[PDB]
Amino acid sequence: TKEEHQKEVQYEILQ
Amino acid sequence: GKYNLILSEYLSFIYNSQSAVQIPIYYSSNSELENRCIEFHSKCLENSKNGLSLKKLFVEYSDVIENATLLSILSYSYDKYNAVERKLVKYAKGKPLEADLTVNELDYENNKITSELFPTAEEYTDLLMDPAILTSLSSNLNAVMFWLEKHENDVAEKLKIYKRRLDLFTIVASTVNKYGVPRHNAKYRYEYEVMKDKPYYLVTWANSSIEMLMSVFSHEDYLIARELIVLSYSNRSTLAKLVSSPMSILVALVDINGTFITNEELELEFSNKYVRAIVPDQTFDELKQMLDNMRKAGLTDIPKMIQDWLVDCSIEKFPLMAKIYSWSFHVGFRKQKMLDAALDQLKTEYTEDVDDEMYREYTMLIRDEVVKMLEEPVKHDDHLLQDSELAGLLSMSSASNGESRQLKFGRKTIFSTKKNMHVMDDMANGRYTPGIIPPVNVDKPIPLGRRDVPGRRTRIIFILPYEYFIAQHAVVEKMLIYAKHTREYAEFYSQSNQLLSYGDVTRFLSNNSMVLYTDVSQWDSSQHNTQPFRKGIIMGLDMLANMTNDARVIQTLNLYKQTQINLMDSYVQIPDGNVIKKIQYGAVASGEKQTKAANSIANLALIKTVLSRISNKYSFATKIIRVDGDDNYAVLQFNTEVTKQMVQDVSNDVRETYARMNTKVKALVSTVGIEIAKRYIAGGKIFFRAGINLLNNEKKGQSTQWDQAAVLYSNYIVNRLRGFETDREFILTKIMQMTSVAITGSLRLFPSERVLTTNSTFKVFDSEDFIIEYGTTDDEVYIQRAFMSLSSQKSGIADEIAASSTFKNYVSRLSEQLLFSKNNIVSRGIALTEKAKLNSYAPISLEKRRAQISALLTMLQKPVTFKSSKITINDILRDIKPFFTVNEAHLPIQYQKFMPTLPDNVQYIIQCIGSRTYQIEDDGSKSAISRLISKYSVYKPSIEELYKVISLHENEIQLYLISLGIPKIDADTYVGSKIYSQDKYRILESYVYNLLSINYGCYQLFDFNSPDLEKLIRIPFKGKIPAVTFILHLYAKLEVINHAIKNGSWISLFCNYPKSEMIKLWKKMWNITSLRSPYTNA
Amino acid sequence: LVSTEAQIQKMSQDLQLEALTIQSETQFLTGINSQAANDCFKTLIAAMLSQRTMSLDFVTTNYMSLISGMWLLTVVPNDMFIRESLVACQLAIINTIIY
Amino acid sequence: SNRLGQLVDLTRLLAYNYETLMACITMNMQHVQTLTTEKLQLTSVTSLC
Amino acid sequence: LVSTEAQIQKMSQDLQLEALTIQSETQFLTGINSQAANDCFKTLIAAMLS
Amino acid sequence: RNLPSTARYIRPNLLQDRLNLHDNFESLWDTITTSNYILARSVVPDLKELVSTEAQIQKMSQDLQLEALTIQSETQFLTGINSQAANDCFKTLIAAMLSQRTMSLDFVTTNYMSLISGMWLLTVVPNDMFIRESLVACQLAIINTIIYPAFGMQRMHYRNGDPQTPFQIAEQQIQNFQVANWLHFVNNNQFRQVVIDGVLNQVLNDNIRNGHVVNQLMEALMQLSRQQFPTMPVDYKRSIQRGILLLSNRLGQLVDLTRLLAYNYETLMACITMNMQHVQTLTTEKLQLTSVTSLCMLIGNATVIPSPQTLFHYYNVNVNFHSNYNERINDAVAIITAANRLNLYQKKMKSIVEDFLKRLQIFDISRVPDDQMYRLRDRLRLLPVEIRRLDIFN
Amino acid sequence: PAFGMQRMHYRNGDPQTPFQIAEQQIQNFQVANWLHFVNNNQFRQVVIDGVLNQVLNDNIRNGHVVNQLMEALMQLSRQQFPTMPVDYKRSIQRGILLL
RNA sequence: AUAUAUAUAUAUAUAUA
RNA sequence: UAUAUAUAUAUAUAUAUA
Ligand SMILES: Nc1nc2c(ncn2[C@@H]2O[C@H](COP(=O)(O)OP(=O)(O)OP(=O)(O)O)[C@@H](O)[C@H]2O)c(=O)[nH]1
Ligand SMILES: O=c1ccn([C@@H]2O[C@H](COP(=O)(O)OP(=O)(O)OP(=O)(O)O)[C@@H](O)[C@H]2O)c(=O)[nH]1
Repeated sequence: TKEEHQKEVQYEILQ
Repeated sequence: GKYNLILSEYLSFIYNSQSAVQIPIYYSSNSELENRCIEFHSKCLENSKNGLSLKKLFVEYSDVIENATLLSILSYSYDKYNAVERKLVKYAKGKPLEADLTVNELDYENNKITSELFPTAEEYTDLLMDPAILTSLSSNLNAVMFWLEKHENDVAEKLKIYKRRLDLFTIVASTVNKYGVPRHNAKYRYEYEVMKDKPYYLVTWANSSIEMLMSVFSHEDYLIARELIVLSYSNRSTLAKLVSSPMSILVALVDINGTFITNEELELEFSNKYVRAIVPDQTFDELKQMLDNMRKAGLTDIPKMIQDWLVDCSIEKFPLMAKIYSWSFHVGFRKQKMLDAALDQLKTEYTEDVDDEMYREYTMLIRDEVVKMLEEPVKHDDHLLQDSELAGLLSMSSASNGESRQLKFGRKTIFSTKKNMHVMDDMANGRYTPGIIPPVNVDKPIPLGRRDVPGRRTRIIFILPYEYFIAQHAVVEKMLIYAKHTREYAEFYSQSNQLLSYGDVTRFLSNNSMVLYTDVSQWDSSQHNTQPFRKGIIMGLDMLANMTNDARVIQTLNLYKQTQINLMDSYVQIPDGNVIKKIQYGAVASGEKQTKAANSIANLALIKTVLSRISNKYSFATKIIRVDGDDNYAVLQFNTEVTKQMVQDVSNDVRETYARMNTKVKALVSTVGIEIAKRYIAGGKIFFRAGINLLNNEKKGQSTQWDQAAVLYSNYIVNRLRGFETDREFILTKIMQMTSVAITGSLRLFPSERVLTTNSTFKVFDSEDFIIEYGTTDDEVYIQRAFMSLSSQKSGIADEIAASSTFKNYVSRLSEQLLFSKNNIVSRGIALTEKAKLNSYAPISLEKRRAQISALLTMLQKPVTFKSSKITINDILRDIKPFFTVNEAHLPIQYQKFMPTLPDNVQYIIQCIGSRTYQIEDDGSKSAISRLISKYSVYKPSIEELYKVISLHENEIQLYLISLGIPKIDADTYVGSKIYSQDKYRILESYVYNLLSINYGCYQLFDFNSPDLEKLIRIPFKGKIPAVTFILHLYAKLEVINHAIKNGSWISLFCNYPKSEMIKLWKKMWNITSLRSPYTNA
Repeated sequence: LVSTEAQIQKMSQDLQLEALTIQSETQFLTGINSQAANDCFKTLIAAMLSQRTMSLDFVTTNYMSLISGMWLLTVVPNDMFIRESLVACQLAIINTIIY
Repeated sequence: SNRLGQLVDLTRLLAYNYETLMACITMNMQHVQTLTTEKLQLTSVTSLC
Repeated sequence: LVSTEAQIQKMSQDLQLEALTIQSETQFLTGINSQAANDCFKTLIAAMLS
Repeated sequence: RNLPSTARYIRPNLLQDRLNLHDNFESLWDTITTSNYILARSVVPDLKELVSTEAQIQKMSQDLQLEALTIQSETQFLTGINSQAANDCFKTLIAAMLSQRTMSLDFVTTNYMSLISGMWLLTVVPNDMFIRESLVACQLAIINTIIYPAFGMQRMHYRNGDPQTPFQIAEQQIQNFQVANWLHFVNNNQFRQVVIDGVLNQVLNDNIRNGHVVNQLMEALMQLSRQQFPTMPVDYKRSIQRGILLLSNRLGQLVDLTRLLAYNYETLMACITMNMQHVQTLTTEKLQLTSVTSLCMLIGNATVIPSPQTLFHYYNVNVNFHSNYNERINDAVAIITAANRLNLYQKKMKSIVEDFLKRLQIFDISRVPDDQMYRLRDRLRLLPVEIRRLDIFN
Repeated sequence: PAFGMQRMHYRNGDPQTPFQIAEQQIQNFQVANWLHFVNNNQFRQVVIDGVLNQVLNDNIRNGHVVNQLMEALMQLSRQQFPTMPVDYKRSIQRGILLL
């Protein structure tokens, strides 16, 4: 599994 | 030469008897050394006639061995029984492979004993297992055992190549020896009486296995060839697709560091962009299920290689993953029965609950594309649509028709199926209607044919009647012209080089972009192709019947509409047992003229709709939609950077929306690379398929062994450039058996290196790989004229048919329809086209080629004495060659390599002078008559006929031009301006640019106009004699590359070609052809 | 509703995006289906009943999605949209159509 | 602009299906800026017009 | 441009008798045909009348 | 989304380089701007929609009146007009300006088209950026071929190492006005150092952003094709009066190419954060002068402009490198200061600068000696340590 | 190039067509009299027999416009072409004389 | 006693009582 | 004092592709 994108990880700290 | 040394050790291996002798035959260009060659060849025939040796004779005639070149080697072998099995038990050490039975879903495709798979003798069809190559298994086992004794004593590195090609031979030899080597007939067809006890698929297994173990070089190759040789004995069906499965997924994992690119007008640039590879978690769950289907199939050394690569995901080790995908297609073809291939293809599930709101937009987008392709050649009444009956018939493909008809041509009656031979019969008996096309319905259905793919399930194909070609030729020839001027259809990106054509994939790839490549599971027999594809085209010919005004452009456009009404319901005629089964099949017909020009319409107009429905959720901006039949991609450029969720939610919205039109698909998206054709863009480096079966053909051909030995080598050089290294000592061993010819009983004739590698009709293999070498030495240009003298042969079948009352009634009915005049320079010019068109018939071209080779045997058993002063290509280069001065020069490595699978001696040329930037078009000028005839009439004359016209009178050129259909004021503006006089110097110069090839198997990859090849080539310039200037800068640019491939070093030429030798060569370049040039030497 | 086969053939022949001066991209007419017009009716009432701030999304290289943006701003009240998109749609209309 | 007569008739509908659905609202309709926004595509607005 | 089909036969049987070959008095150019003069005469008139 | 009131972010310390690594550190500046030359080369957008070079060489043969085929090695005008070297010259002209990596021209003197199109580099790119042993041999080759055989004067008696460039001499020795107004712009074309938004970046002149400098050039070399060439033959005139007119016919496209390069260099200049400095480097990234001819007469009508997710990535990597550079200074000055103040007289500070050249990803340890590593400590020892590290050592 | 003037910078979308901007910039009289006819060649909307149809200009039905063009195409052929080389002058003067 | 459709590139070969 | 113009020959076989 690759490292997650920086965009999808920082909507997840919000959500 | 190296090939002659492999010859004299192949004779000492296969004939280990004291009764055996070898007689070399020699020839020379010298008249003195020819009489040295006649006396030597005579004495070795008298001394070896009665038991006298040759060691006392080779010293006495050592003036001819070291100076003249070898012509052939005669072989005396008084061996009654083939000694294959006597030396097979030496290698038959291992345990024999027992076949498995639970691995296939059918019965005939399982590996059972043929006595149990076919109960009696009469129902034995070998066409499931037949290799259809003109070699045998008994000759293949002698080609490996010759190699396994030459390389027995080896050094510590080359031993491990020999050792890995031996433990893989004990798997083969201990299975063949258990049942015995099968004995073939003289037609290389394995009969039933020999395959009674042998297991079925033993010949096509051991032929595909021997091809593998002559490619095992490294230990990464041995683990693949160990787990494919053992498994391809068990499952002939599933194995080729399970290994070749994840390469469609694995192309999306590698990052892009520096990639190639092609700009809009197709030319090559280099880009440096860094794009991440973004794959969701549902790709690594779809890859684990592709690696568990490879573990249930038994193989365990391949997914250990892939799972040791998934932790890297790097382009440095991707040549290992492209090797695994390419070794999968070498297991052999998947041939199955004609009934089970159709009835599994013609079975499909339609549904009336399809979204009809999406079809009325899909029908309209086909309508607005057919009108868009023919709005210009119909509003202006074009010269080819007005002659659709003739331009479809005069240029008629002669491959096959549906049925076998008893054709009678004068006296000699023949059973033929060729398509232009059916036209000649029906135009003679009057049963040929021009405007009526026959209905393919429940009465008179469509016959079937098959095409076999090395890894895919056996597909069917449709053979329509010839009246469905004349109706569809003129309209679809106007749709291929628009497909070469549109950026979407993939007839545009179709060049010689592969970096230029498939390099527009990586133009819009960035980190805000998403590429989308989808392959429909079957493009034929889809729901969206039966009704909404025909009725979109029939509507497009209603709006085009209002564009024009003629009674003849409407009538050809009411025939191309009538072939779509008749194909909306269709029936296929497939027999089984004794019953004939008529299956209804209203879908698209792969096999029309329409099958590629309307698979680029119906798939562009489909994906223009499925890209519209996914824009309700993600707002993007599409950049290119390239479509090639089924295989298409479409780049989408977004607003944000593409993340792991926009990739997953587009792949779930293109797959589901395609399912709303009842089209079953898998939809793959990536940001780095696709798999559009079998050519794979991965990480900014194009990777190819590299699977061509050497020792297995899909069907038996119309060719002999001397031509099938050329396609064994031509399938090897393509296999080597694409990254599958087969041993050259095995390919050369397989040419010494195919080019074998048996003169009498117990006497075989073997040609030397100079008969096979020379540039003539009888060419098999090049001396050193990847390059053409025109031999300028006097012993090699002299034998080229000896081979160019017997290439003109006549076949008795084609001259018994050309003088019949039927073939003359076809030319006179075709010459009357074309020209409204009397002239015989076209009737003698049309009849020379259909005599040339009848070479597609099998016993005509076989009696051409067998009269080439049986006349070569009279030339090879004797020293050649044929002296002729013909100007050849190899005689032009004898006059240029002494004026070259070489000097060693250093040249750095500047440009980047774009294909990593290339060999080292080719990749060093690309890294120094660069991959090709643009396709060079230097074909001179077409003559001004052929722009005047091809614009009015649809008759395209040969350039040896337009020179015959010019040399006629002034008043006989004008009669010829008015004959074709040209008006009077146009021919009298031609003839009166005396531009027929200027066209003598444009026909004769059109044979110069035709001569030497900058394209080949290998020469397409390099950049010939590079500023690093123009630095080494230093030729002074002369303003006049333009023809000589081209052939100097082309032969100089080829001589440096032909040196830099063989030795890895660069040389720099200097050709101070004098003015007195240019004008001698200017008339040699104009006198290659057999027509009257005004300037000759003597 | 108006049939999709009708409105697209009037919209793709009045715009004529294929015969434009730019040929660096394949231009066709996107998103004029009967599922988005049925979805913009649901969103534009339910994000207005429950006071949930809508947000705009588009590509500014086409203008047929931007001319119809003028109808969106004149009916849906401007305090509904999140301000950094209401700006980036009003500025996108002004710098390419109005000014 | 040529679609005027069928677009006066859309906002009469878009503000009537809002007007009588708002009568079935018992909770207070307070208006503040929320964190997560329901995204609206302008390619889906050029379909409704 | 235009004439009937039989007049081509009527002009071929006397062409060798009456040598009139440069009566048309034009300098030829590549890309010049009479099927485009007949075409451009029709797409200049019929694009004006409609 | 609009972030709530309780969302915080970590501000990275982007303050310009405190070692002055361009000052006497000649080998470390060679590979700290090779690193910024490769990164800027992967961002500058690549030319799509060029004029096809088959339809451009075959129009360049109808104009020069050469029977020159597509495959003939025409070393006088038509060599090396590729398209791979058209995007390449666009990239190594933009990305060499963004990293201040000095180029080095490579050409052949007997190729008169690479000297006509070589007159366009010096009127756009400031001549303090080409290396001087290759700028002088290109300015002299233009003078002794195209300009001094125009007015018939003596060919230039130029000696090696003369402290005036051959355009700086031939504006005094020449008498014309249109080709001494252009030839004064070349001698006085320089980057203008302005500190904008905290960083120092070197903008171009405003007459190169407009493209008006080409209108100072195609007014100059239009007049140069009107001269008689008295000392030269008839054929040497009509060879290069035809060659200099291939470029004056492209005045429409060259005034659009100077606006494209100067705009593609503007918006990429905004995305950098390290203080760019104009100091001559050791190793020069070579620019073939044939590639400028492949750019001047192969482009047309198609604007390329960098899409902002390659500006937001070229910016987010010049913050991540510039904040890794600054928080490795502060991790190393905090050890050097806290070792001298703790009186560690028996410890040598080679190892704690060897870590500093190692955590910076681009340098290598097996190249730098023990004299370019102790001289570096002598600069780090004089810096003031960070406040969060000073209040915790005190 | 016939008059040796500098070739015009014609930007995209200028409101003046480049014959309407080259009758002001040219200083001849006979090729500035043909460029005035092309800039003011218009249909003349007259109603005839109750049917409004657009008759041509009266000089075009006569043929006199060709005697305005070939009077202007002759002065342009007797010019020197000062900037351009001689073979470019020979390539037009061979082609402008076939007309 | 004898079955192999269509298109696109590429290469080889051929024209004659 | 003067150094011409112009982009899709045909047929069969062979391989790559659809
Ligand atoms: N006779 C014959 N020999 C072949 C054939 N194909 C290959 N060979 C050669 O013959 C050798 C094997 O022996 P056989 O095939 O039995 O040929 P042979 O020695 O002439 O014996 P016979 O076939 O009985 O005439 C191989 O090494 C091949 O070089 C074939 O079709 N017929
Ligand atoms: O010999 C051929 C091969 C292909 N075709 C045409 O090309 C189309 C696409 O050819 P594909 O090989 O892509 O078809 P497919 O999608 O059915 O393949 P699989 O996924 O099952 O592997 C076919 O459906 C047919 O129209 C031919 O007409 N002839």
